[PDB]
Amino acid sequence: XLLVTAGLVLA
Amino acid sequence: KKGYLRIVTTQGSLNIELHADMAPRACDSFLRLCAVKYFDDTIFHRCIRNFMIQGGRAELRQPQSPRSISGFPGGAPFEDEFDNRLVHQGIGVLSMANDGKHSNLSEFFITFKSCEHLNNKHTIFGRVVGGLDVLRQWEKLETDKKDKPLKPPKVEEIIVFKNPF
Repeated sequence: XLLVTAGLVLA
Repeated sequence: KKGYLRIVTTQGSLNIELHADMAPRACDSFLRLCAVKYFDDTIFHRCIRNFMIQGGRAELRQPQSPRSISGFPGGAPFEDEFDNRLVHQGIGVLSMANDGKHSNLSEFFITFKSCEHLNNKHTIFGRVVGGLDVLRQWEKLETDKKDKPLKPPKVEEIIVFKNPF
């Protein structure tokens, strides 16, 4: 999807 | 009480207002990191058209600290700060990247457009008040399979014009 992560980018 | 700063990159400059009034800890951390030139040579390493561009990762600095830390003594993560008047609406929202609750260090993003599913998940701590057209050019950058631009904009320096702490 549309996330703002730091290491495990998810859907 | 607001903070004011310019991020100067190899592909344009951004004028930024920090909401030190509504997100004091995130603004303070950021400015403490600006003080020791932490962001110099870091890149914008993740860029998704119609969403955001992401930066601030110490580990990806193309050169002082090799791992990501907050601006506070010890470098520990700090808690989230939300406010109903601060939403991920429109272009140029400055917000914190994380890996869940209260895991704020140094990584941040600037929105290309609304992404309000991020409200109350990410500390919004500023907005771009000048350079929206630099942002619009960044949005067009070609990126690899992992969404890293082929030519990532790299921070040359950050000029702080006002730190209220």
